[PDB]
Order: sequence, then C-alpha cells, then structure tokens
Amino acid sequence: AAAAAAAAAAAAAAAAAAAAAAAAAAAAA
Amino acid sequence: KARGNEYQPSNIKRKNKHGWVRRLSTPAGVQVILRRMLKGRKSLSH
Amino acid sequence: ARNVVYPLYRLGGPQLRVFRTNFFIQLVRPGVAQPEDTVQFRIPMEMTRVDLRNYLEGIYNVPVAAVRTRVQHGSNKRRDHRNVRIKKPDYKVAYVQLAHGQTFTFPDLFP
Amino acid sequence: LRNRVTDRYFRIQEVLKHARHFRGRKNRCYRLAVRTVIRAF
Amino acid sequence: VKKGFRAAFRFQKELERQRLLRCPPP
Amino acid sequence: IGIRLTLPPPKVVDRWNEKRAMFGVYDNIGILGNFEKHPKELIRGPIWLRGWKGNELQRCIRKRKMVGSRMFADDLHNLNKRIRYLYKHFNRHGKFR
Amino acid sequence: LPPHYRYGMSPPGSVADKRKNPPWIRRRPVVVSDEDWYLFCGDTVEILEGKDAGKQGKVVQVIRQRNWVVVGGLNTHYRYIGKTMDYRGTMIPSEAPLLHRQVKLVDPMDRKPTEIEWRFTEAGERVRVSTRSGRIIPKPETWIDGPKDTSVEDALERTYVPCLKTLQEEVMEAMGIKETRKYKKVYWY
Amino acid sequence: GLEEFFDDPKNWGQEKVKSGAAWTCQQLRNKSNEDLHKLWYVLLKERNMLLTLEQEAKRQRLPMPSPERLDKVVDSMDALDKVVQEREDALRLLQTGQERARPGAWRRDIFGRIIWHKFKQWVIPWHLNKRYNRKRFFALPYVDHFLRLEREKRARIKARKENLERKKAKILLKKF
Amino acid sequence: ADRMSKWTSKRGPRSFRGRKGRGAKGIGFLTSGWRFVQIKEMVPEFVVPDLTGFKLKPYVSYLAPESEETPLTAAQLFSEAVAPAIEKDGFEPTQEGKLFQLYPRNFLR
RNA sequence: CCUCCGCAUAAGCCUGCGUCAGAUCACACUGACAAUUAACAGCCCAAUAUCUACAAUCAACCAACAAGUCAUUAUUACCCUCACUGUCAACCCAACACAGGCAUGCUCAUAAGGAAAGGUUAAAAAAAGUAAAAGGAACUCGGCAAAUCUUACCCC
RNA sequence: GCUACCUAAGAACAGCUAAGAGCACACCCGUCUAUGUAGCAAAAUAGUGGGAAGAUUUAUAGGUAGAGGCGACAAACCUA
RNA sequence: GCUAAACCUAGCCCCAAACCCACUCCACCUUACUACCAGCAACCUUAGCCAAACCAUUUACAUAAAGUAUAGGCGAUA
Ligand SMILES: [Mg+2]
Ligand SMILES: [Mg+2]
Ligand SMILES: [Mg+2]
Ligand SMILES: [Mg+2]
Ligand SMILES: [Mg+2]
Ligand SMILES: [Mg+2]
Ligand SMILES: [Mg+2]
Ligand SMILES: [Mg+2]
Ligand SMILES: [Mg+2]
Ligand SMILES: [Mg+2]
Ligand SMILES: [Mg+2]
Ligand SMILES: [Mg+2]
Ligand SMILES: [Mg+2]
Ligand SMILES: [Mg+2]
Ligand SMILES: [Mg+2]
Repeated sequence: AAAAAAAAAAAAAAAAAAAAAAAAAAAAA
Repeated sequence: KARGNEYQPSNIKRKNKHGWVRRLSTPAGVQVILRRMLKGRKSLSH
Repeated sequence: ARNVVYPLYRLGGPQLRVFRTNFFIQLVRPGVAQPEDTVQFRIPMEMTRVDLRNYLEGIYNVPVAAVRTRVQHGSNKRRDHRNVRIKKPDYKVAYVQLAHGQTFTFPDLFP
Repeated sequence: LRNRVTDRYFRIQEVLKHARHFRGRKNRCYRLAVRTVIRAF
Repeated sequence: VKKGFRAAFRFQKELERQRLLRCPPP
Repeated sequence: IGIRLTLPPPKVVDRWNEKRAMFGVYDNIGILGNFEKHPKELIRGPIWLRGWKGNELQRCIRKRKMVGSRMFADDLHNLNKRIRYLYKHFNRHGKFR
Repeated sequence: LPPHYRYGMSPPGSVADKRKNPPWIRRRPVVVSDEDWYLFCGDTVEILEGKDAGKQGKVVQVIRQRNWVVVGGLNTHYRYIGKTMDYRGTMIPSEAPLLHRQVKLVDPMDRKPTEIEWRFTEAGERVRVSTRSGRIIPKPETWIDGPKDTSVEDALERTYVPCLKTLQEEVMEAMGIKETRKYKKVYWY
Repeated sequence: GLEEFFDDPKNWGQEKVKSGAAWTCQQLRNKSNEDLHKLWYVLLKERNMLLTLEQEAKRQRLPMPSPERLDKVVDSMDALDKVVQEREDALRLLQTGQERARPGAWRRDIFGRIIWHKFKQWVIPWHLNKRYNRKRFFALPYVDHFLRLEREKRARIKARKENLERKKAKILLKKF
Repeated sequence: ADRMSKWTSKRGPRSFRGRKGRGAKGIGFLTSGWRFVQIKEMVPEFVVPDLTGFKLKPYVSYLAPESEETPLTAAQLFSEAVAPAIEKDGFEPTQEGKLFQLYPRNFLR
C-alpha cells in the first residue's frame, strides 16, 4: 500500500437578483 | 418604515394556509398539486 | 416489534405477544460523565420505554430499574457535490438505570 | 449549430498584421483595429 | 468543437511556420 | 479562441456501402415498371409529407389534419400556436403587397 | 456507485478508488460483452502482442466490466510504492491490464495458444473445449471452527416435522403459555 | 447480564475473528419452527454484539476487527425471516386461498392513479368514520387532462430511452 | 421555512410538538386529567425461548454441504399434509373462530 | 471604560464558537465523534337530560356605566394504572457575523452581559461636541439650529 | 404571516399632580434639523418632539380577493 | 510565462414501428409520510389580445371537387 493524505472538497457559490426600479429624483416642471 | 421583514413566520399560519389539506380541500387547488406532480417537484406542498 | 401492523386490542382480547422481534439494539460508551448504574443504549425510533424493560427482562435477563429515553436530532448541514443536504439519521438514546447496584462499567474495548 | 464559422482567426489575423506596429489597444483588439487600419489605407 | 477540418488544418500548418520562426532548424 | 489545436480524427467513408450503392435503385419504377407504382410511394418517413412538397405553413396544416388527433398534448398546443403565428406572419407581414 | 463509472485497477471499495474517481467526475466512458466468457481466474494464457509478447503466464485477476485480464508479473512497468519523504521508498514492477482478444488461451499439452469453444459434452454438460486438438481444458483453480460455528452434523438435522401449525402458535403450544381469551373481530375495511 | 453485549474477553483487539459461513436459507428450510424461534434469538443476541462493536470502533477510530461478519449475521436474519414468511404464506394459501396478508384494494385516488390501498383496521363501520369519509377515492373528472399529460411524459422518457440504446448499438456495430 | 426538509415533531409550536411524536405504536389513552392509563394488554410481551440446552450457533462451518434452493411451495406443504388423506381411500374452513387468524392477520411478525 | 442593557418563557430556526484531526485583519468552515434525560410544558375528558339574576376594581364602605373574564345537579357506565413528544446553541425576520423589527415575567442599575481606539502624524475640507471678549437676531424665507425659558394677539 | 378593517380568547400601561384630564418612564408614532444617499438601512442613526388609562398599544388564531376586498377618502392599503 | 486555451461523449431532436404503466415491508386527505371510534359532496357557451390600418356585427383554432357554390359593417375575411 502506498500511503496518502486526507480528502478535501471545495466549490464556489453564486447568486444574483434585481433590487428595485431605482433612484427617486426630481426635475423641472 | 423598515420593509424587508414581511415574512413573520409561524407554523400554524404556514400549514393552515399552504398545507396539504388546504391544497386538497378545494377542487381548484387539486390541480395545483397536479401541476407540481407533473413538473416533478421534490416538494409538492408544504 | 418494528415496521409492522399491530393487531388492535378491543376490550377483553388476548395479550399482544411478539415473536421474532424485529428491532435490534446497541450499547455505547457515554461521554458526558454518566454515573454508575446508568448505561446508555441506542434505540430505534419506534421503540417505547417499556418495550426496553420487557426486552431486557426477556432476552438478557437484567434487573432494569429505571428507563429514560430522549431523541437526539440528526445534523442536516452536509452538502454533496450537487449541493443537496444529507441528513444523518436521528435516533433515540436510553439511559437505563440498573437495580440492586449491579454497577456495570463499560469495558475498554481495543485495549 | 449547423454551419458555424470556424476560420475566424485568420480573418482577424489578416487585419491585425497590417496594424501590428500600432500604439495602445489598437494593435491588439480587433474592434479597434479596423477603425484605424481602414484609415491607414 | 466545430465541425471543421480545413480551418484546423490551416492552423496546424501555420503553427509550423511559427515553430520555424521561434526555433528555426540549423 | 475558437480554432482547435489538434486536427480532428480523419473520416473514413466507404462509398461502396449497401445504402450508398443501392441509392437511386428502383427509382423510375413507373416509367419502366409498367406503371405498377409511383416513385412517391418509395418515400418513407413521416405520414403526412409522403410525397408532397408544401411550405412550412402548408406542412404544419397538413401535419395537423393527418396527425393532430393522435399528437401529444403539449405538442398539439405547440403546433396550434405555430399555425396561429404563421397565419399572422405570412398574410400580414413582409414585403410585396 | 454512479452510472458511467470507469473501472480502474482498484476494486470499487478502496481509498485509492475514491481518490481516483470521486462522485463528481463524468469522464467519457470506455467501449466494449458476449457472456460465453472463456478467460477465468487462474488460467494459463499467452499474450500475443504488446511488449513482452511470446510469453505465457497465469492470470491473477479478471475484471469483467472493462473485459480485462491481468497476467501475473508480465506486461509490466516499474512504479514506486510509498516513498513518504524525499527518499525513494521501493520500486515494484506493476502489471498493466491486458485487453481481451489481445490474449489467448494456451493448450495444456500442445502448449500453443488456441481458440476456445463451448460444446455440450455428454458428461454434463458444458466445459470449454479446444479448437485444434480435442482435449477438454478444465476450469482450474483446513478450516476447523471456533466457538460460534455449529458443525456439519448440526445444520442438516431435519427437525422440521412438517405440519400446518403457524409458527406463532407452534411456539406458544410448546412454551406452555395458555391464552383463554378470544380475539374480537375488528372492522378491517 | 450486560456482559452479553460483548464477546468473550479474549478477543479485544485482535483485528480478525475467524468465523465465517453465514446461514444460507436452505439450511433453515430443514429446521423446525421451534429451532427457528430459538435461532432468531441467538442471532439477535449476536447482532447486538456486532452493533456495539460498530459504534464503539467509530468512537475509538480504530477499524472494526471483523466487519465482514456483520453482513453474515444479517444474511442469517434475512434468511430466517424469508423462510418463516415462506411457511406462513404457504399455510395461508392452504387455509384462505389468498395472498397479500394485509388486506387492501386496488383503488383510484384523487389524482387518477391506480394505487394499492392497504386497509387500516378500525373499530366502526366506514359510514360512521368521520376521518374515513373525508378521504375521497374518485376521479372528479378534470384530472384526466393531467392524466394524459403524464401518460405522455412517461412515453417521452421511454422514447428517449429506447432511441439512445439504438444509437449506442449502431456505434458499437460501427466499432466492431 | 424549508419545503424539502422532513416535518418531524421538533418543528411546530407547543400544540404541535406533543401532537405528532414518532412511530410510537402507542399503548393506552388519556383520561380526564391528562392522566395516561397504561393498558397492559397493548404492551407487547416478549416470548423469549430458553437457550440453555441448545445445539446451534450463529454461524455454520465451511465444511457443510451445498444444496440447491428449495422454494417451499404451497403444494409441497400439501404433499406432506396429505399423508393421512390417502388412508381415507387436517383443514379449517373459517378463520373467525381462531385465536390466531391468518388472512385478517392477527398475530405479529 | 461602558452598559438605551441582561437571564428566562413563548415564537422562530434546526446542530450553526463541545472534543479530536485538518486545509487555508487574524487561527462560527470541512471531516469524524460525542451529546438536549421529566417533575416543567404539551398530548385531556362516558353518556342523556337538567342546571347557572346579583361583575372586576385589595371589594369593604363608596360610586358607577361602556353592564362585565371563570360554577353544576340527577341516574346509568367504569376498578387498566404514569406511555408519547418538546428539552442544544453565539440563533429568528431583514440577500450579510446587517446601529433595523422582535411578544411576556423578572432584573429597574445590576451579582449579568460587554469593548468605542490595528499603528503613527495631528494638514485641508467634512461631521459630532466644548468654550468665547464686546454686541444680542444686526443672520435669515422664517430665532431654522443652539442656548434658555416665556409675553400677548390674530386667522383656520 | 406586511398592511386596511373585523371576530375569538389574551395581555401592558412606572412614578407625580388631580376627566377620550396634565407632567413624565416603558411603549407606540414620526414634528424639525443634522448625518447617510451603491448607506448601518431597497427609508436607517443622534438629538429634538406628539400622545402615553384609551377612538390606546400589542402577542395569538380566524375572515373578507382583484369586474373584487377594505378604507376616521390619502383614489390610501391589498408581501419592497 | 501566468491567467489560460484547446478536446468526444454524455446525452438529445425529429420520425417510423409499437397502444402504456400501477403490492418488498411499514406511512401518506388530521399539520400528507400521523396504529387505533357515531355525517357536506361533480356536471354551466370561453373571453380577449389581434385583423378590419380606429372600433362598435364580424376576425382561420390522402388527392381532387375549390378557394367553387354560398356567408359577410356583401369588407375585412370566413
Ligand atoms: Mg435551554
Ligand atoms: Mg434588506
Ligand atoms: Mg460582567
Ligand atoms: Mg474596538
Ligand atoms: Mg486613534
Ligand atoms: Mg485607523
Ligand atoms: Mg460672545
Ligand atoms: Mg428651535
Ligand atoms: Mg391623558
Ligand atoms: Mg402612521
Ligand atoms: Mg401627554
Ligand atoms: Mg384606520
Ligand atoms: Mg381627496
Ligand atoms: Mg383593429
Ligand atoms: Mg398595423
């Protein structure tokens, strides 16, 4: 038997969304 | 005010609103659990 | 027994006797400093309290004094490569108390 | 896909080989090469 | 994987032109 | 970058196959088979365009009226949507009117 | 184990197996069949091709899933084992897999590699026979118990006096327990 | 006593306990029912001995000295329960002529599907049972659209399954 | 607020945690004071055979002989239950009058 | 040096700073192993009849109006006896190890529970405070803010 | 399950002066300024305030649904 | 020279032919995955976007006869 080490496991994590309409503001009437 | 805490949970209001007997007690609600059995949902209802 | 139909008892029917009992048990070492006479068993979920008292008085013939069970929950947080939760099975734990001070100590297996 | 393009790289290289002596991102990017190498000719 | 042979062949030949430039034979 | 490095495996094609040698055989079966058959009847494949060129719209209409009674539930909806779109497109859109 | 599982030289239950093939690899599978399978565990076979061709030797392991045999000590390459450190450890010759239809079966007295059929013999019934010569080549290739094994005497006693008496009753008859009370009928639906 | 939960004290840390040859069920079909009722209680006293060894070897992180005999005593258990089930089911066929010891009926649920509904052994007739009236065992015919839509889904999976294997056999015949 | 997780007794409020339980195969009932009444007749008693004076052991030897499988058919049991049914040249009609009913199954395991 | 908090219960969450091993602002994550023990709390009742005008407020005067939050009896039936479940945590809802939301009993300033400052320098501009000669609204849309307590009147 | 209104059975209102009374905690609301504007936050923080034994405030469960619900009408509110 | 790049095979799509599948144990209409007690029950034309350049009747859901007879703000179109 050839000796070895422990096992590991790693991945990523992603998500996305859309916040709101946006940005209340004002202008010239 | 602060407005992200719209889900104030309780198991009674979950089960008596979106539970299996709630989905089954209505003829218009059986087809919901049928659409989910058709799509193959791992969680049919709550 | 486990995973079976129980014949319903009405009022004056026969005593429900079991033969070829399905459930198996295991004795463990308690790690959080248990007293003498108190020995810890790992019980399948569908097994009541007196179904251990009659079980020990039947098969192993041990003077059981006081049984106390408790369901310890299984850890759900473990995710595969497909990122799905795998839940270790929860199980019952019995803290059997022995009579007459018979005082079982847990032996040193793998000495 | 049926009949997708395969030899894009040589069509890019034909343009870039006349713009190879440039400055900035004109010499490496294709979209900025044709807006200059056309003006070069 | 595109369905081609001619473009991959032209690339494989052009790489020979680049190898003879990077390390020419004596 | 799109261009593969290694050249793909070389394609062998044996042109003396059974199918590649017997292609075209038994065509012109009516004109020198004393007109027992028609070469539209050597056509094999779908049930509707067994010898009928048509359009895309014309093929969809014929496929509906020869098959659609036994077509699948989502597909019948998907073909009815297709004809409901193509009847709009061909008669109300495009150049030349 | 998953579908599309490449079978290495490791068994399916090794630490080396779960090094080489964790559950999330989906490599392209290998191609192969035909259950009249004539290469067995411990046969003496002759490698036709590769390196070290023309040699005859014993097959120590058959892996049916990739249609592999591995001959003993042959078609080899030298690997290192352990080495645990920046020192060499030990070198061991390790044997490559041999493809089926690369390797044939040798006649036991003619000592030539042949091909092998399955004719139904009158002796009963089907042993692998050689093509060119006749000479049926066989299927080739201390315990005494302890405290919790029975015997050979005690496993074949024929205790079964074979009556129609419903084991939960046959026990209770001889155990002496006397139930007087009667079971009342339950609405079974 | 409680000392039956471990073996004799000579085998603690041996890394192998030499005992094989589980009970194949041919060797139980010849034994009588009283012997089987005793042997079950033998095997149950042994499975606890091995299961203690399991959760203790997990505690002390050593391997099990003999893991291969856990499946052997399990093979004995499944042999014994199967042959007792053979005798029970044969005698039941002689006495009542029915298989399927728990009574039930082929029944249609709400969702059109034809299940085998096993009965639940109550103590009043079913026209008096307030829970059993609330279970509806019928079609209520709007579900037939979904019945068609799932019948076609099963067929689409079956069609993809067969058409994969024909293309696999063609590429194997174009390999050999 | 999970939909895939197993609804067990640990989840709901104090009127859900005592209501579900596990597969306990319960014993008695509740009487007028939240007073549990343990019916002894529903507690399963364990009919254990005495094992002192037994020959067999949990394993067999490897030296035991091999035999082909003998699926015990119902006719095969008839082939030994018919042994005194030839000298006339052992059966029960109904099961309601048995302590140990077979098809409306009355025993346990 | 803080404490505008803390400990419980309910609710929610479901092993989420226990032990060993590991790989990688700084070393609650991964793997394995252990655990929360009922007496607290749930989980309740055998019928069929028939019963129950005078509140609570320290209930005593005394005052009420908006008129109130608690109960049986008769006969029949009954002698099996203490199972099941919750019991962990630094946590819940806010996409976050998020100055927010969070019901109740205590604690009414604590016996709990905590750490505003990674280090240097002490420029601008900015923010939050402290102080100010003389003047005291002269600023400004307006005493807005800040400081201190107050005079009087319109309109709606 | 947020919110409008309602139903069931519940709960809290320190202290001081003497009643949809007054001062003032808890509590609830959000006047005004400042900070912040990809923020601590998809409406927040610090002061300053308004009511705080009632048309109060709030936990629990239940109901009313879009051609509608509900509304002390802001054409509000009904999962940002 | 790093980031990287390349890669056949998983499978799949279209048809043909052929009509398909429900009991290993226990649990699953109450809060589905709950051993265990005296009440009710299904059948109702689609509408509208769109075209008519608005919109208001109207507006498509083998081959050949044939886009023929007919219908239609006699028009869109059927
Ligand atoms: Mg606690
Ligand atoms: Mg947020
Ligand atoms: Mg402290
Ligand atoms: Mg700090
Ligand atoms: Mg500093
Ligand atoms: Mg700093
Ligand atoms: Mg001054
Ligand atoms: Mg001011
Ligand atoms: Mg007031
Ligand atoms: Mg408001
Ligand atoms: Mg006030
Ligand atoms: Mg209002
Ligand atoms: Mg208005
Ligand atoms: Mg229009
Ligand atoms: Mg237009």
